[PDB]
Amino acid sequence: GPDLTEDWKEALEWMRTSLEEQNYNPYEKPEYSVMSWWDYGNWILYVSKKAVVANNFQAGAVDAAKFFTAKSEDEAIKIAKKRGVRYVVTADEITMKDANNTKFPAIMRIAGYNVDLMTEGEILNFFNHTVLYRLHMENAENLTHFRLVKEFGDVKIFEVVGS
Repeated sequence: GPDLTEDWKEALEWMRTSLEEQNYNPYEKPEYSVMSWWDYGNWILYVSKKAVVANNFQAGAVDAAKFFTAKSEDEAIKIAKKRGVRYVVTADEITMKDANNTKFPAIMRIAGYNVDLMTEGEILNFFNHTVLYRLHMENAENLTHFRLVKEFGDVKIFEVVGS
């Protein structure tokens, strides 16, 4: 897809710098450190044994979709804990800010929802009850396992509490 925006590149650089300081055995290392909604074209530039992003594109997409569409924080944190993710990143693009410019329907599809059988109103209502809503729309104020730690434009970086 299209090249990542400057805010995204900056956010990714801030996280890489924060992760570069880590020292581990290579086996205690998390499956991957950053959970975000990737476009294959962008993801291919970051995948490596550094384990910043998911080794397998599809698995990473399903992980992120299940996480973002979760209705309970307990389900979301379970996914993040399993992969050992330290950062979760959101942006206006994956939310329902603009029904005509959103990747949320795609996220819903990957998560297994038949979004195409839903009205715009139903998709918005669904979105408002997700963990993604509580992250991006409320800056994790009502989430106990996630803390907003950095922002670059509308790209928000959340740190998993207890990772």
